[PDB]
Amino acid sequence: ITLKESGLTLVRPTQTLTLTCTFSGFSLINSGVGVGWIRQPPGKALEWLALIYWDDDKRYNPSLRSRLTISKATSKNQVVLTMTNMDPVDTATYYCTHRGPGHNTPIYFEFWGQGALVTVSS
Amino acid sequence: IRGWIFGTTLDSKTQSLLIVNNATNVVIKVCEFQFCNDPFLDFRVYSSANNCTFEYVSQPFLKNLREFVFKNIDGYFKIYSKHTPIDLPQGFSALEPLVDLPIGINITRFQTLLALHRSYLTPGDSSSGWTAGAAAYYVGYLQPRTFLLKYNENGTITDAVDCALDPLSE
Amino acid sequence: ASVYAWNRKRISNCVADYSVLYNFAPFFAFKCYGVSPTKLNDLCFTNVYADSFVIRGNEVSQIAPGQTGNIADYNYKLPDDFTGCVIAWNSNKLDSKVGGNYNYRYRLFRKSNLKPFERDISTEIYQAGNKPCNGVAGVNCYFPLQSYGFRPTYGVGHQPYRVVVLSFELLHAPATVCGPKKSTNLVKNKCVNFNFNGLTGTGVLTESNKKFLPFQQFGRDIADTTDAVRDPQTLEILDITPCSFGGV
Amino acid sequence: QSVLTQSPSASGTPGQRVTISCSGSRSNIGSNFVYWFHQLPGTAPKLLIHSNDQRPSGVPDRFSGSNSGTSASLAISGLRSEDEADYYCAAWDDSLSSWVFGGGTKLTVL
Amino acid sequence: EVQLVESGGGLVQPGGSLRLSCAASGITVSRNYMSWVRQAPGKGLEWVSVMFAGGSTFYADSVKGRFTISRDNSKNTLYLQMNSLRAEDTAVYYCARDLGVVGATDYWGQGTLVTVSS
Amino acid sequence: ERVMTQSPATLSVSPGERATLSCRASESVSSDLAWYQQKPGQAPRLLIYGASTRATGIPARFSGSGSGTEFTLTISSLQSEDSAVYYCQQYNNWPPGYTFGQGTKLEIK
Repeated sequence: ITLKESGLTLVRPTQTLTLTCTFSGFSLINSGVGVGWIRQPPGKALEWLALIYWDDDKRYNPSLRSRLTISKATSKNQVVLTMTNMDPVDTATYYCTHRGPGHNTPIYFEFWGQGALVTVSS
Repeated sequence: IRGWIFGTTLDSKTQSLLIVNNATNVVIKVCEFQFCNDPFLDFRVYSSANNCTFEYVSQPFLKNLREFVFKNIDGYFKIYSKHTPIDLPQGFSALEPLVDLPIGINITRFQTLLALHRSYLTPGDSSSGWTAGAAAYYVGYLQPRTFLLKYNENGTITDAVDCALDPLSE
Repeated sequence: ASVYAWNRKRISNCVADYSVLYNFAPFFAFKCYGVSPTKLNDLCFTNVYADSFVIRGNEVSQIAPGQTGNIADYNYKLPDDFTGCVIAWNSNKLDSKVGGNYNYRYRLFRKSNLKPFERDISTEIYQAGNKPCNGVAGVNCYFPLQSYGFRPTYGVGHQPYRVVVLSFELLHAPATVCGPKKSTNLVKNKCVNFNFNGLTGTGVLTESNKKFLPFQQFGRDIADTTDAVRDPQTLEILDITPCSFGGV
Repeated sequence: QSVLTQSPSASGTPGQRVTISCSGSRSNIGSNFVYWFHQLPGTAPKLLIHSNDQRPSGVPDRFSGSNSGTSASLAISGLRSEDEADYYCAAWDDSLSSWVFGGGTKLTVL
Repeated sequence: EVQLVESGGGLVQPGGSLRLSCAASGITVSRNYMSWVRQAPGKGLEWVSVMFAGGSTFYADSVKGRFTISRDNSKNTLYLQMNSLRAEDTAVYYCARDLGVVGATDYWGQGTLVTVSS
Repeated sequence: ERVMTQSPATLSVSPGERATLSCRASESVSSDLAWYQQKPGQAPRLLIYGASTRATGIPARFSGSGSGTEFTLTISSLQSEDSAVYYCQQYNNWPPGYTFGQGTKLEIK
C-alpha cells in the first residue's frame, strides 16, 4: 500500500496550492478506508489539515476551515486537495496518509506518503 | 416470432409467465406484469409493474421448421423442441426434452410475441397492424392417448403407433 | 444498511452450503430459529432472505423472534413463526469514526409497533399531539429517528454491530437452496451398494459401451430392470450386474 | 488543553528502558485514543502505536504505550543506535474537534 | 399550561393496594413516552416505570412485577397501580414525560405522597 | 447502569460569584445526560441536558461541560434564589433507562 502527493511546490503569495495524492493498494469505496492530509513545517511539530472517509465525510481542521477543499476521484484512484490564499507560513511538507480498519478499532494514519516540499516565495 | 406469454390473465392480477427468445439468449421470467390490450409489436417492452419471483437465461433457440411442445402439469412447465430443414411435413421426428422448470404458476391462457424494425408501437391498434414477412404458425391441442413407441439400437425413437386410431393400429 | 432500511434479498436456486459461513469470522451472535444451525447445510428451503444492517452494542438482544424493544418494536420486527436465523458480528473498525459516525440511526419515536419484516423509511417530523413544529424545533418536537453516532471511545455496549438475518421458507417448498452432494469416491468390479443420484441398488459396476443420449441418465432392459447409469460426476456410463448367486 | 506536550530529550544509553511523557487535558487525552508516531529527519513519520496499546504490523516489540487519566507515556526498552529520531503524540480534540500533536524527542544514545 | 397533575397519594395499611392517577393537558399520552418517577423523603429519585408510544412498557427491577403503568388514551391520562406496599415504598411519586436524547425530562407532576401506616 | 456521583455535597461561595459542581460516572456517559435543579418543595427542573445544551427557558447563567465519565455544571452569578438541590441524570441507554445521583445542596451566604 502506497500513497504519493504531487502538484506545484512553488507558488506566489495570494495564489492557490493544488495537490494530488495518487495511491495504490486500496480503494475509497470500501468501509473503513479513508484518506487524510498532514503537514509539517520546516522544524516544527506535525499538524492536521483534513480527512475524508470512505462514506464522504469531509472533515476539516476547524481553525483551517474556510480555506480548504478536499475531494476524491476513486475511479481514477486519486485524491485532490486545494488550498486558497497561500502564505509564507504554509511552507512545509505535505503528506497524504491512509486510515483503515484494524482488529478492534479503526486504524488511523497507518501509512503515510513521502512528502513534497513546498516553498511559497518569489 | 420471438416469444410467448402464458398465465391465467394478461393483467398484473396474477403472476403470469413470460418467455422471450432473442438473437443472444432466452430470458424466462414470472412477474405478473399487466400487459396492454395486445402484445406490443417491437419499442422493446410494454407491460405493467411486476412482483417477479423467478428469472432464467440461456443460449438461444436458433424454411426451417421449429417445433415445440409446451406442457405444464406437475408444478413444472416443460418444453420439448426440434429444428428441421424443409405446411406440415409428413416426416417423423421426436422432440427432445429441452427444459423442465419448477415454477408452479396455474397457466390457463397463452399468446405469442412479435417484433419489427422501425415499427410504431402502441398498446392498441386496429386490424391494420404493421408490415411483416410472410410466415405462419400452426397450433394443436394434446389429448390423453396410448402410444406404442419404437426405440432403435441407439436409443432414438423412430416410429410410433397410435393405439386408438383405427383397428389395424389397435 | 440502517436498522430501519434493511437490505432485503432472496437467495434461492442454489446448492447452499451453510458451513461456508463458519470460515468467515468469529460469528459473535449465531443461533437459529425454526431450523438447527448444525442441520442447516442439509435441510432445504423455499426462499432464503437476507437482511443486513448495523445497530448499537446494547441493542443486539432486541433482534429475536417475538421480542419487543425499541429497534424491534419500532423499525425492524421478525415474526413469531420465524424460520431462519440472525447473525451479528461487532463491526466498529469500519463503522465507528472519531467524532461519531452519524450514519446509523434507529427509530426512537413512532406511533405503534410494526409487523414482522415491515420496513419503513419515512423521515417526517413526529407529531406533538397538536399540529407539530413542521420543519422546526421547540418544546417537545422530536424526530422519530435518532442516530447512533459511533466513536472509538464508546464502550462495547455502544459499539456498532453488523447483522444478517436469513428468513427461510419450508411451507410448500420447491427445494432450491440447500447442500447435499458428498460423492463417495467410486468403486468398480465388486458387488457394492450404490446410490447414484437417488437411484439405489446393488451390483457390480463395469465400464459400459453404450451411447446414452445427452439428456438420458438411465438404461433399462426388458421388464424395467435398471441396467445402466451415467455418473453424475464424470458422466461415464456404467453397467450394473447383480452379483453372483445360485443354488448349491 | 488543546495541545500535547512532550519532553524534548530522552538521552538514554544502550540496553536501558526509558519513558517519554505527554500531558493533555480532559478534552483530548482524557476522552479519546492516543497515538504515538516516529519521524526521522527529512522523511514522513511512521505509525508506532494506535489505540494506546496496539501496534501496526512492522514495528518492533520494545515500544509500549500507556494512557492514564490525563497523561500519556511511551516506554522504550533495549535502547539501540538506530532510533535517534523524532517521537510524536497524536490525539483527537473534541473541544477543538481536530487532531493535535506534541513537540518531539531526539533520543540520541551516548 | 401543559401539565400532568397526580392523585391517589395517601396512607395505606401494609399488604394493601393503591392507585396513582395522572391527568394531562395540552399534551397527549397515548403517543408519548410516559415515565413514573418517585422520591423517598430526603433522598434522591429513581425511575419507576415507562410506557412507550406503541404501548410496550417497562419497569425498574426494584418495583418489577408489582407496579403497572397504563393510560386512558381516550381522555389523555396516565395511571399506575401499585400493590403490596412494603416499608420501603414510602415516597412521593411524580408523573413525567421523558423525551430522552433530544432533551431530557422537563414537564413533571406536582407529585403525591405515598406512605404506609407504619 | 452507570452510577453518577456529584460533588461537593455542600458549597458556600460569596454571592455574585461562580459555582462549580462535578458529577463523575464509572462507565461511558458521552453526551446522554441532564442536570436538574429541584428547588426545595416540588419536582426537579431540567437545566442543561446532553453535554452542555441548556434546556428551554433555563437561565443562561448555567453552563454544562464534560463528556465520557465526567461532567460539570457551572453557574455564572448566583442569585439568592439559586439555592436548591441538583442531580445529574443519565440516559445513555434511554429506552427504558436512567440512573440518578446522590444530589448536591446549593445555598447562598
